[PDB]
Amino acid sequence: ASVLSFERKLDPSDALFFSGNWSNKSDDKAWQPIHLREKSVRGTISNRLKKGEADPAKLNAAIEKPNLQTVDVATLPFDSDTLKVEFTLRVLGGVGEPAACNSMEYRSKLVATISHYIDTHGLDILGNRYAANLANGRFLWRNRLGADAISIQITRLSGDESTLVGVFDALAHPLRQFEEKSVSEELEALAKLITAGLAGQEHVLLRVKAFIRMGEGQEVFPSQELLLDKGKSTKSRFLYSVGQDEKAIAAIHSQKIGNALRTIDTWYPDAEINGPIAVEPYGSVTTQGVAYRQPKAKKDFYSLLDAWVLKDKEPTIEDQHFVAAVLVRGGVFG
Amino acid sequence: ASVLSFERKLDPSDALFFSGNWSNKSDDKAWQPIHLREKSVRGTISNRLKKGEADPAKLNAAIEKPNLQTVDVATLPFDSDTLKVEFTLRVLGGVGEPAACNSMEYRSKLVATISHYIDTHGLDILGNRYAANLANGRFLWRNRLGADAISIQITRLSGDESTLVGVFDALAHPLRQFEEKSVSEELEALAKLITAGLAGQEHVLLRVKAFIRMGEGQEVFPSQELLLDKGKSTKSRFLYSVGQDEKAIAAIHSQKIGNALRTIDTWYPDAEINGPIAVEPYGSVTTQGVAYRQPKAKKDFYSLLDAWVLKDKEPTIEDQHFVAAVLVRGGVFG
Amino acid sequence: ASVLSFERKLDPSDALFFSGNWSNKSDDKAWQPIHLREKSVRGTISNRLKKGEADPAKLNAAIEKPNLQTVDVATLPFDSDTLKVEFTLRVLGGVGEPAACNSMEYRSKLVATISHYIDTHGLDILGNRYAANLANGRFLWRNRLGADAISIQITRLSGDESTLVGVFDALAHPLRQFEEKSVSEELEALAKLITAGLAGQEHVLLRVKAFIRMGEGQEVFPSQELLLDKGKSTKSRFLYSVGQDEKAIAAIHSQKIGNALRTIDTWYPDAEINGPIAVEPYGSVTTQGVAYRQPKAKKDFYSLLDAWVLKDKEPTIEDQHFVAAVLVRGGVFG
Repeated sequence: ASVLSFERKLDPSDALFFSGNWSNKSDDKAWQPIHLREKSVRGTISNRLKKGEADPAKLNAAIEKPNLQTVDVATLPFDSDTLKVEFTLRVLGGVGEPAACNSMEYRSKLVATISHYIDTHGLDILGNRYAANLANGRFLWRNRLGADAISIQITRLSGDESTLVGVFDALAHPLRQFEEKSVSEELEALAKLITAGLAGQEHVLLRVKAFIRMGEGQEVFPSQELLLDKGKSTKSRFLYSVGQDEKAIAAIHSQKIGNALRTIDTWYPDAEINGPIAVEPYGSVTTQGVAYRQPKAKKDFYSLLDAWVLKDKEPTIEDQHFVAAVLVRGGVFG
Repeated sequence: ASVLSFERKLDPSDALFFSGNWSNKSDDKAWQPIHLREKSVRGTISNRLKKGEADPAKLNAAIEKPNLQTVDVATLPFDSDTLKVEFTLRVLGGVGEPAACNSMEYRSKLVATISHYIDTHGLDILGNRYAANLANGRFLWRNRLGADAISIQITRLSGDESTLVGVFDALAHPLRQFEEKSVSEELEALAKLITAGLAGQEHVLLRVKAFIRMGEGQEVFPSQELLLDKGKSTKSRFLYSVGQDEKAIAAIHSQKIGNALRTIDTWYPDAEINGPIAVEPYGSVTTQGVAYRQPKAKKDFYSLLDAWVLKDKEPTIEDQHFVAAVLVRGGVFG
Repeated sequence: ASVLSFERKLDPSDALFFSGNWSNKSDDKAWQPIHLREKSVRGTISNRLKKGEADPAKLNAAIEKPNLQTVDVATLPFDSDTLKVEFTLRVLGGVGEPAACNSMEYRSKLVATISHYIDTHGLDILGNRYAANLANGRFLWRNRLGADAISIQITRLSGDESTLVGVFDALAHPLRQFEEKSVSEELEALAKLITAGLAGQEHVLLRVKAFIRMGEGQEVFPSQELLLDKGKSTKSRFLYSVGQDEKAIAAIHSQKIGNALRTIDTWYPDAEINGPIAVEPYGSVTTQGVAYRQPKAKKDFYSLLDAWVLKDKEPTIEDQHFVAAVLVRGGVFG
């Protein structure tokens, strides 16, 4: 075939953690950054035991060996009760244009297939569900669980201009389904902004500001970084941070914020049982270790695209939406 | 096989130390924070000796040697007799939902059995005993011993509002049994609140303010940090603290506070002599280097949970209380 | 084998220096803190020389190089003739309850062994001998030598109220033996008070106020703080102080006060030849670099404790008092 490779058109930045009180969301200088700290942890024997271990003497022996570790932790201060998560989002047009492609015959029918898809059903639901996942706060991941209150401030930036698009209560919007009426005037302005940017009509740059009321001293949940037994350190858990040594700030990986944004695919076989999942070529969910959209039940990105392009096996309108959502997510495809 | 994880449902913050005088409990300004200090210690040869040597000559050579060390110390001022320990606690619903699950047929039967548990024997005992361990001050660890008077103020935090749940005399509540029929209305209000949170009905954020009258200038006991012989410092003992650099405040580790709340398990084989212990999959007790709840006796959390779910072997109702209590603790199980 | 550790049950605070005149001991606001000062000191070649160094020109040269140092110094004011030393003492029960132990068999007979010892010959003598070391002012250490007078006011505090246990005359009490049979009623009061606290009967909080008349402007003696070329200080002597920065108060280390309280061991082999010593597991004494109770002879703590507990070889009554005495000193016996 061809060795294509599309570029992501959703470009979120890392989301950095900031701490303050709830009554001062509008006051931008009222939010100090959250830095990582280290603390000692006395481990516990909690994993399933091996076949050998069984015997009470060696379980017991295991419990007396110290098992102590050091972990990263990020928390709100004793006097500040509200996490603040800020990141910018860039939506780019050109979703139908490959950035690389090795078969001249394959490129031609692809762009046509997408172009007329764009032409027919304007990719509004793509923008609508992206938009929705800003308003859910789904990109907060573990920080939304247990929140007293979550208010999300979205603005558009152009030059030196900021424009309030919307202030969404993340807990007033569903995570398991997408609202299809009566939405909101403010939500809808933001789905049309993202769709315009997806399409090419506008230059779109958003500034998200999520505010979670967690309670003084409460632990916040940045991303994890994985580099175990790196020599003398031998620290148990490492969190993610941005900005060099003392200044560095706790953050969620940009791609984790992205993974949340594209969790849209309600269009796969078991979609009513498992709710929405994140658009991936093979509808893979890493936690559950299973692939919705298996290749044998031809509903993966790949089988569908050849059908829809190489053979003109037109697919259903939702699966058509899905393969657009992969091209929006993008990635080397071969 | 099934591989799966559960996230904590009881979420206490670090517990920070403050100082002041017992009269001014209600005045929140009257409490200045406790910072760590360093002090020299001329050490003693106090450990058990090896083969080389119990010879008189080399023992005495060893005592001649200076053996000076530096240690962190936290203590009350010369003019302040009471230690304040403050922390907030969040209680999350969703006990039965695993955070990650490998096999979704195992999830189905797991969420099935736990949901049945919640409906039948409502998790009232769990919130009964978590509540108790707040009301008795078990979370004060070594700071409870010898206290003149411990008064524990607990309050519900709901957006901007703060409502007082109860003021508890921690020396009036047992640490070896959990109280019966006539609990107290204040304790009972609190135990309901924790189970509503455990059960998803309410958003519960509590603020524990614990006052221990100890006497002016008396040493207090934060957590320890285990970094012994790291660097040229040659420091004998590190203590735990939270907050930037010099204004950092001495603290108990959040997970030490949660070990206290989870000391509810009176359901293991020898419990009537040993007393309650903190919930742990293999019923482990680190200070005694022994694992109650051995796998030989199939009383460990895995024997229990496997049986209950894969083979529909109902365990004794106390043992059911235990694995539900493990599930709120959380861990990585598989 | 056992990996026990006992928490200390004698808990004195740091002792802080104040200064005033001898008439006003009863006026608490008539005493003002002693802050440390720096002064310059031109050194002197006073140590023993080393082969090479003994040549005349070499030592002659050694004399002429400045040798200039800075030292901390604490003194009474020009108008204030009396040093006042205040600390608070907590006495805890639970002597025979280890805070940690590894082998379940060892805890078993240990608690029985110690329990019975308490049951039989009650630890009155331990209380008597601590008691006396408050009354002889041993804890004043170098501030005791060459004093016009020494008045030690002891009170017990409970709640908001203080009861005068006694006013002792530390120079009318011996250091080198403990007084024979006939002892003051007030000393008797205090020895019963410490034993009740060691036993568990009462909550014991004492406030010791020692007054030493030494003459206007005289140098007082706090503990020493020992750091070796920490920074570019080149300050040869540092003393201990407690408090913020420049209103920190000269002090004796708490554990120095404690070591003086447990100066009770008249029970080693050479006890008539050397008098009392502070209770250490191997009867060590830092100044003399000697280990009384060497382990060759089976009179150290640990040889004794295994014999008395493991093999039921009960030891001499006086050495049983010692073994109990280490247990209230406490500390990791690894």
